[PDB]
Amino acid sequence: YAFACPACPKRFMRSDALSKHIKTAFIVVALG
Repeated sequence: YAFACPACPKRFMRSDALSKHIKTAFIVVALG
């Protein structure tokens, strides 16, 4: 399927290790 199989691959974590804080500067929509 395509709605849980992935979720958090080893490729996304890359664009995720700089899009949960650098995309802002706080704790509300940064981390998650």
